[PDB]
Amino acid sequence: GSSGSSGEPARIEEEELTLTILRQTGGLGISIAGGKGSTPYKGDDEGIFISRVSEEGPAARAGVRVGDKLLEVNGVALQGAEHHEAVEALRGAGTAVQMRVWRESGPSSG
Repeated sequence: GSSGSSGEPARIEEEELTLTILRQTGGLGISIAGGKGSTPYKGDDEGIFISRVSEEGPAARAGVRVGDKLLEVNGVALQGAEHHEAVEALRGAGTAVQMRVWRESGPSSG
């Protein structure tokens, strides 16, 4: 038959993703947690991660998932940004709101 020959060890690590949310009123329907200064959401990571995802909201539609490490928002860099910074960013967005989250291709643990 055949034997183990191939190899090529591939590295695994969350990837960058971009989602588009719609704003027809007020703001979106998600929750953020972390931000420099306050406690992190995931381990020792001073990043802005999703704390909640309104089941029946605009985000849910976009395809946002709790735990997603926000990287950008409407172009704004939410990299290790303070709560305010993040919050503000969110506030700063029109109808269509683009949010760049970080996640690994597929479900992780659960």
